[PDB]
Amino acid sequence: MKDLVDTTEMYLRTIYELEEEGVTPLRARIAERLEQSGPTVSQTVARMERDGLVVVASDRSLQMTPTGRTLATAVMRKHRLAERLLTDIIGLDINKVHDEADRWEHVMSDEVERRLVKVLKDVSRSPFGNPIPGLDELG
Amino acid sequence: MKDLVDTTEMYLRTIYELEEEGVTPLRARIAERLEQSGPTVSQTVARMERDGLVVVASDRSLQMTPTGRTLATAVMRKHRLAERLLTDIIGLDINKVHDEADRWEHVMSDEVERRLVKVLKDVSRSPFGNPIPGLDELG
Ligand code: NI
Ligand code: NI
Ligand code: NI
Ligand code: NI
Repeated sequence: MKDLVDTTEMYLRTIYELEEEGVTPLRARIAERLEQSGPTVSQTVARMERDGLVVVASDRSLQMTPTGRTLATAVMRKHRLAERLLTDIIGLDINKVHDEADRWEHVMSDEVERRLVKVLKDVSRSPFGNPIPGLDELG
Repeated sequence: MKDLVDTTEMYLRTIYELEEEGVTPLRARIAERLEQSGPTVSQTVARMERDGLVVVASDRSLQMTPTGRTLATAVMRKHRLAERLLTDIIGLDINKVHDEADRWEHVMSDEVERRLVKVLKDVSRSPFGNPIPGLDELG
């Protein structure tokens, strides 16, 4: 099992936060953030255009496709809902909530997600102030 | 990301239930159960003796080593504690609790585990009647 658990999902989540921040999704940005090497990020980003999860502009700009984005949103929603659960009901040290969520977000289901929304008190923001996207797709 | 999420952990969990049942941990048993092919189970079981997680007797019998076992126990404890959480606090359909746990057990931490025991009402049995092993190692 990979350390990122799910490479493809981690690149897509990253491109998303980078966007959320205002930054331009650039390989170099995914390389540092994910601490991924260069020809690592390259063949992986080069692997995403094959399945149509993104397009790299004639400026190395990373543009998720209507699907990549939908999936990034999915990964981002689980992640922040996981943090919400690890904080609100389990009580895991806030200093570990993230790393733990970085891991769960790749194995959580849509069903458990729908059940969390219903079981959780606040689903608009994560324990870190960020809004939780894609809840509309849930239901 | 692999479908088993964590191959090595899934073989070890399997050898464990097989033991729990009375069966002899045999490759063929891991092959059907895990639905893994043959030269798949072979090079993987053949990969476990390299890291010392098991020994294959002159009868193809699979004997976890003091460490393999400790890890199998760890995987089995998270699995059944996950089911307990997915049933007791989240309310996920019992018909999905397992598959979901089959997935989480490879990303759950010891810390979240320790917090579950404390947050969960019954930690002696899983939602399926099985006892939860290794709780002593937890704390
Ligand atoms: Ni986070
Ligand atoms: Ni992650
Ligand atoms: Ni189970
Ligand atoms: Ni599993």
